[PDB]
Amino acid sequence: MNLFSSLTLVTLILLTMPIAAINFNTHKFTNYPLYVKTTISCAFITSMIPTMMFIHTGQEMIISNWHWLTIQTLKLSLSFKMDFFSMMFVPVALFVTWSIMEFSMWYMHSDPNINQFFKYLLLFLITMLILVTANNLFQLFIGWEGVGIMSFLLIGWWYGRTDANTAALQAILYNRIGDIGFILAMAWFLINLNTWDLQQIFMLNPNDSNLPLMGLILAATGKSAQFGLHPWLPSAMEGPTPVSALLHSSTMVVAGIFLLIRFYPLTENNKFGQSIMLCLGAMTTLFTAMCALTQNDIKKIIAFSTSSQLGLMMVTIGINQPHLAFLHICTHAFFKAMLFMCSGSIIHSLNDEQDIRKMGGLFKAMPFTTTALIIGSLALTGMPFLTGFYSKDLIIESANTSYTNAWALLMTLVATSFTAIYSTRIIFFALLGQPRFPTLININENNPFLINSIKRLLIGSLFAGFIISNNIPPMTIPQMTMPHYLKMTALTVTILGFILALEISNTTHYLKFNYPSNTFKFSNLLGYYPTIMHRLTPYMNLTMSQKSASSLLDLIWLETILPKTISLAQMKMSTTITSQKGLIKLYFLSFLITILIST
Amino acid sequence: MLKYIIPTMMLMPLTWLSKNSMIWINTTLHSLLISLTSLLLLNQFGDNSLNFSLTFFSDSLSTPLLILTMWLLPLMLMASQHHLSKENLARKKLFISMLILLQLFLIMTFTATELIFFYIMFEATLVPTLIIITRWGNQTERLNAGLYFLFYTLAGSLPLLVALIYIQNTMGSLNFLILQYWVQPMPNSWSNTFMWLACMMAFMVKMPLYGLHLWLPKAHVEAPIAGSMVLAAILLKLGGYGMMRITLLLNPITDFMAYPFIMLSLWGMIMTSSICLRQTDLKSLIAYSSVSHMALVIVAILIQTPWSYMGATALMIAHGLTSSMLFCLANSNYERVHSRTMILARGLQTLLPLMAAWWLLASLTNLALPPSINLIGELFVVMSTFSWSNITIILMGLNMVITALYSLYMLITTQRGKHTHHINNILPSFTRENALMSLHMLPLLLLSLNPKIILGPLY
Amino acid sequence: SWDKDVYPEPPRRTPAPSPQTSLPNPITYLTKAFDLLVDRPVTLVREFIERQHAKNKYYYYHREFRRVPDITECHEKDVLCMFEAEMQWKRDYKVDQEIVNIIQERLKACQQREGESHRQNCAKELQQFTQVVKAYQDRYHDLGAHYSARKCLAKQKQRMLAERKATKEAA
Amino acid sequence: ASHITKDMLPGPYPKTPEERAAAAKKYNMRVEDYEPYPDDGMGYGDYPKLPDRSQQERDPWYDWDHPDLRLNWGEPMHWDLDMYIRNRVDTSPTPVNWNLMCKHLFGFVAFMLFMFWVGETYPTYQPVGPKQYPYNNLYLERG
Amino acid sequence: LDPAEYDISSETRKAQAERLAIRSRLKREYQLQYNDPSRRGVVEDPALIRWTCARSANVYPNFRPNTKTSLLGALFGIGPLIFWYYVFKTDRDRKEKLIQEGKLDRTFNISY
Amino acid sequence: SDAPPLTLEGIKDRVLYVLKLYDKIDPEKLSVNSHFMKDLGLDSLDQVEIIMAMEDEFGFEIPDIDAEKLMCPQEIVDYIADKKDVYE
Amino acid sequence: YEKNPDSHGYDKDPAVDVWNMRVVFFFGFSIVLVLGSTFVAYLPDYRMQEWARREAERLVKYREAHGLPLMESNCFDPSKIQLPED
Amino acid sequence: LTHQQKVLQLYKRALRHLESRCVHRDKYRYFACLLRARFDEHKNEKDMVKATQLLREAEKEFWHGQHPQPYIFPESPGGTSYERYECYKVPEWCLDDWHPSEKAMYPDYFAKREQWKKLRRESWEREVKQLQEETPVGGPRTEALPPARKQGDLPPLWWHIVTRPR
Repeated sequence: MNLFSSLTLVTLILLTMPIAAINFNTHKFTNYPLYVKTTISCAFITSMIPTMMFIHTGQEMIISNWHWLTIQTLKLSLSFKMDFFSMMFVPVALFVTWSIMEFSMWYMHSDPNINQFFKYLLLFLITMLILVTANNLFQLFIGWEGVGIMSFLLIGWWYGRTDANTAALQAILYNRIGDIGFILAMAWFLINLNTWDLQQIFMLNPNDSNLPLMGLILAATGKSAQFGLHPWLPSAMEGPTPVSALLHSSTMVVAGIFLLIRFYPLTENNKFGQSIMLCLGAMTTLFTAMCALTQNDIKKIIAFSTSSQLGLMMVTIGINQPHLAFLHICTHAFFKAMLFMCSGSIIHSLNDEQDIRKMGGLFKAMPFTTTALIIGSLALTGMPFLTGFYSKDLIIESANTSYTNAWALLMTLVATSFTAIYSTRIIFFALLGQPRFPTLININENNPFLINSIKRLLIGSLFAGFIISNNIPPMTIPQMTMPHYLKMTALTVTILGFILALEISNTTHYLKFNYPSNTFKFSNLLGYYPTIMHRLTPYMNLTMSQKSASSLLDLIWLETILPKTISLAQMKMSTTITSQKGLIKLYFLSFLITILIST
Repeated sequence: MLKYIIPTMMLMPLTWLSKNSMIWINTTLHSLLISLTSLLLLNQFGDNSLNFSLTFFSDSLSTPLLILTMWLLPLMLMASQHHLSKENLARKKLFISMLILLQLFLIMTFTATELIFFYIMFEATLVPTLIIITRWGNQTERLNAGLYFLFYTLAGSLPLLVALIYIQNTMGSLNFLILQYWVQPMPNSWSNTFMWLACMMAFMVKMPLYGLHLWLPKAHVEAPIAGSMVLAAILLKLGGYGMMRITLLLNPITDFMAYPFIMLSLWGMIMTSSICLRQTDLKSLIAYSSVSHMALVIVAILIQTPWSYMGATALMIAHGLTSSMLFCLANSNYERVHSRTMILARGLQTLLPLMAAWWLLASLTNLALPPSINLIGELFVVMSTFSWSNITIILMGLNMVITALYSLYMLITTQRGKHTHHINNILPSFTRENALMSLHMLPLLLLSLNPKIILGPLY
Repeated sequence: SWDKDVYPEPPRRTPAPSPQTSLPNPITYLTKAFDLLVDRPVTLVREFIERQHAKNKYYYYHREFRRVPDITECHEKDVLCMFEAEMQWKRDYKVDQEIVNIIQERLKACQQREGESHRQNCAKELQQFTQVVKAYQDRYHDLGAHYSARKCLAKQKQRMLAERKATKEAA
Repeated sequence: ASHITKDMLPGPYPKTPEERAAAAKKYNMRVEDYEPYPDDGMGYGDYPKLPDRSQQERDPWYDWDHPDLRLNWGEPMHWDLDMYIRNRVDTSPTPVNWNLMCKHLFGFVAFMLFMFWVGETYPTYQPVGPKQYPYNNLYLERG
Repeated sequence: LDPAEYDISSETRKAQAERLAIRSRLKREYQLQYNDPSRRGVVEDPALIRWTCARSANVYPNFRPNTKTSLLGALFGIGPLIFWYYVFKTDRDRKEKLIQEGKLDRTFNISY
Repeated sequence: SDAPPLTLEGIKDRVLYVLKLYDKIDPEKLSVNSHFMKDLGLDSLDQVEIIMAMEDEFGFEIPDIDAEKLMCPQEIVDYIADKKDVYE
Repeated sequence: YEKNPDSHGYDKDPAVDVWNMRVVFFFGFSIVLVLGSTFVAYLPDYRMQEWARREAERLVKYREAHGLPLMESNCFDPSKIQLPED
Repeated sequence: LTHQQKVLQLYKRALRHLESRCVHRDKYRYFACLLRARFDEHKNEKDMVKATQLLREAEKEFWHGQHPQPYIFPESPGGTSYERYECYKVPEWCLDDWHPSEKAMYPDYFAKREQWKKLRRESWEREVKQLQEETPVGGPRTEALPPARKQGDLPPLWWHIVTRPR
């Protein structure tokens, strides 16, 4: 049973590195980045054992270690919460980061700051792990703002390039609104439940969970990219590619909904909650479908795709199917991590243009990366029968049925379809036409770092979703009796949009002069510029009102010194005349004997 | 306590009689040796506040604040050098003497039992600071912002003596222990009005509430770095402290009387938090920051939940170290290029690659990062205020977002984005700078392990 | 070796392992090997430290506090009695605090033990929880920053009077 | 040194406009610029006599090393630089569309019209007379 | 914003605007352009000092003649503020009511 | 890495190469000194084209103001030579 | 603008600097941080709360074992108290 | 500002937006050819006002041809680079002070660097003389920097020898 004490070993196996990154200050020059990588794998196998132990006997034991202060009636310590959410997730996180770190050893080899870079990226991983293993909601909060500020630093990896650090600042801003929601949920849990302890909140189910759980909706929408707050991703591209990979797959934007999954028994009820869920995750699916197309930076396409995914997962928290979502988070991590970590092969291999215009055809000394792009593309299409199918298709089957408000069904359909048409875009451009781009081919695929990275990630991917497939101890009744026309539409929509977009950008006739109004609203009628610029001016307006209270404050104090200016007149009321104060003090002195005569 | 009063008083002639060039060594040394016993001061236990002597005692809150003071002298004095490092000896011994005497009256104030001894030692604390910042403040036109600054204090700060002496002859003893157990309810009417308002506004002038906050910025831009770490790490916590104690009485009154001030602090938290976003001249940013956190403190004081105090005091200490340090960063940047204006230079991730870590680390500790004591205190305060009004979290968390924005904006455009390349002066770091930064953060990060020292009397 | 009936450990109810199919032994190789590698090499050390401790014993005592008249027998003023009363009031208070901690932890461990059964077997302990926390809720809850005895005794006066009118309207 | 006149107070009529042209931009429309400072000032709103400018984009275009974004030039700073550079928008033609977004909110309110109405479970929907819906309603009998 | 009308520039505006504008400019470009050895410290340019001093609010302490000013400031701190006074006092008193009567359904509240 | 730099030999071979691919004038006279307009009398709009497609050869920079006055090939090689990092 | 030639370099003018960093790094980093941090790390039980745990355990065990309902509210026995009258 | 760069700019960025329009580069070709004729019929008339007029018409008709994300080659300001490496540029006045140990870490660099320090320490008087001589009163008219006639350096050189891009 104490092999789960080895599970609380692996976290310190991760803890080990930064200590090496500080104390010795020389042998790090020996290529520790390799060393960090090895620590990640050690955490992968040593983290793999507990999963097996669980999936035979279950047996999830929470440990409190030594308690954190006391205060009044609630002693909050810290914990590591083995939920099978943690048990199953952490090997995925460590695995994908194994990939991204080896790939990074290929990506940053020129950068002189590489060591520091791994210090960060690793530390980011620590914040994730400590988030997804925690129950006690204060420790959640810790991992929450930890991964947040780590997003700030990593997206801000490049000092200078005002664009970059600016994007970073917008990101951390949105995280902080998600925070206001989160600490709302915390406070409510105090006053009403006299704790935040993720066990105790589960035990006593509040009759009224409305307000706090709404707060949880907000906190989820902050990080998760959800609607009403978009701009996170597309400017979050400004970070270096590997950081972007790790950012959209295993961490952050998934850790937004990971909280809602964490509280799932509390969101079982208040159909107000599921209502808002599918009222919103929907809006991100079709919204990002409407605003995603035609923007020509490959990395950015990948971004908006992950946004649409996240929408679909929010919808999966809709109704009640939290586990299906959870599985789709893991699978999604594999697939899109693959997709980025290949797109870097494209970019850096090309020099770097990273625009979908130019680019070229599929196979030009690029066999393995393109293979990764139709494994990952063909993958993220919704799969025909492949791994992620075990997520997305089940998702649209159950969501396709029962009590959904039904505005979400069409949402699912055209959503997934436009995902497929993203794929058709990146193939019909990056993989299709004979090469057109800046000449002097520099391209190289030859290096064990990439091939080994993408290698392991794809070998795993196709075989990982299959292990996750039927090791998922059954948590509910699957539909599994699926009616005609409510069954046959899963794959079928992916083929209707597959064919439709196919003929859209295939056999294109003369293209010149005008384009549509929708293409100008496909980039957008600003949801980026309107909110960022508009919402940027308002605080300055409040600085003008601040000049009103400040100028009125020193204008009132200037009314006291103006009362000291004309109070000097109360001194200057003296006429300095000996016939004035002498004889007036004599007359008014006889008026002191007049007032003293009657006083 | 007297064992802490002698050693500094002896630390005065240590300064005065000494060979030239050893004054900093002697003072720093023996002052840290004081700090050890300041750390001895914690016996505090159980229920009764320890009482050293019938004249002055210590409960919890006085103990953390005091430890912070006696810890803060050696770091302060340590920091003040090289601001000058050229003068006649008399200037040096005069300045160190003044810092000493100031510390003495501070210890008097925090330890003081009886509120009149507290008050005498109160203005007696204000004078030495004034002499510091005015006699040499780098004096931009001098603003005369020390002197009528002392008028900002005394203007409405004198009548609290009146109200006190009233409390004296009505109830007899002004000993705080016996003012406790004898406190009797005071109904809401017009006499209790002018009284409550007297004491309240009297201390509220010190921790600036948004109405009076014009007090700080000028006084704190004109201050030499020693006078700054004096000012905003401590001299506000005096007002908030005495506030903590004299709110013992005024029991029902503070409700109907509190409400307007609470409103003003909840709005001014956001306002000040805004105006500090857009300004130039870095030295002001951290000032208005102090105004913001102190507004949050007042909010915590008036609502009387114990949570409110725990988070409150935690915010006193954490904001003390954080704000203090961050000032000292502004100064360490100022000696490099003579500006005070933020936007002037930039870069310093390239250059001074270490000084980054202290900028980052400190700014994060003012960003309310979860394990940091600043977020412990701020967090409990937000809990209390949400308990008081379910609605106020819009304003509170909105301060969370703004404080995030400027606190992380300072971290940039001083420290990042380009080197202005017409500079060619800045000399890489120092060992002293690293010593100062370290002596600030390292305890602020360690306290994030065993905080139960710094949480308030109620715990 | 904590006091057992304070912190219940229910029956362990461990199931009997059935192989049920003939395959490799994926964890058990490493549960035995672990119990070879990490069990004894630590166990020797903990035991050695044990005997090292045991060669020289210590005795440290849990303190006691006697009782006093508390708030009643003190006159309206003349603190010299009051100080004892109200400070020990504060002690007993913190004691009640830690009682609340104990119950509140029993509930958590209860749900974690049950598993998916959340409303089955925690009913008793949750019940006594609502009992105690309603007691604390009634007594100490709303007083304020500055509280000693006078205010607790005060609130108790308040409830006694409100319930005395409530029991005249009981007629 | 900081000269006796480094800035500010306007309002002397005849030669102060040219004086403000000095120490700042000086030209025909620049005399009208220092003048535009005292015209924008008008009755005192806490703005001193510092010169004026517009919000248009002078931005990075590769030559001339323009204003305070990257400063090789010593001309006036206007009032902007605390707004522009790092985080801002300033000037462009812009789409200026308040419809499309609010007409996605059209999608939302369309939903909330779908909110009281519903899709159902099985198999199909809207023959409806007063048909059943889930609550299972009348009687029970068979035999 | 949106360069338009493609101004014909006339004659004066050509001669005046060109010659005078780039006149003063190149004067100051070459001015700070010296960039010799032997300067250790900052280049100190009198620009942006005017920025700082003016943005320190030079007209703040003097006065604020009425005009529309007291209306913009007073109404600027009027409508939202005092209304928030009224709403926190409102919800305050409501909270006190539902505590003192009926039920707020606090049940276990405790730490507060 | 993105290893290969553009050296003087290389860039020479490139500007030279593409200008030899320009059809409307012949490889007959092409030399770094050979005048980029006066010799060939090419349209100035057409030199805007040359700098266009040559920028699309090397893919960077070339602001309009500096692109205006370029002319002779050796000069173009020079601009790319200081803008890129070229000399030994 | 005095700067230093930066012959080595530190706090103050030469040859006393080494002693300066020695006293400030030693008394500042060594003694108070490490020593003090061990002091307040574990000092005697602070605020008595450990004692509170023990006492709580004993008292609760007694309260169940003797059948009394624990935590009776009423901080003072109404058996001894008096009430004002209308 | 002259008709030259006005027309030529509109032509150039017109080709740019046209690049961003189409794909496979051939359709871009013969479309760009139709445009080549569209400006090719032009330019043969020295009539004054007619021309600028028709140009402005091409300014609106061009402004229609802008889709919001025109292709931007990486190095200029744009979503790819514009100083990705900017944290790597350390000015040569830094390293003027390193520790004499590390100043001995690379013994032969500072040799030649010292030949530069003397190159431009011996200089700047020749510079100031030549400049103070040449400048017309105020130096208003010229943003340029004319060379040196005598054998030696070009006078305002120092910053123009730069830290290079990466």
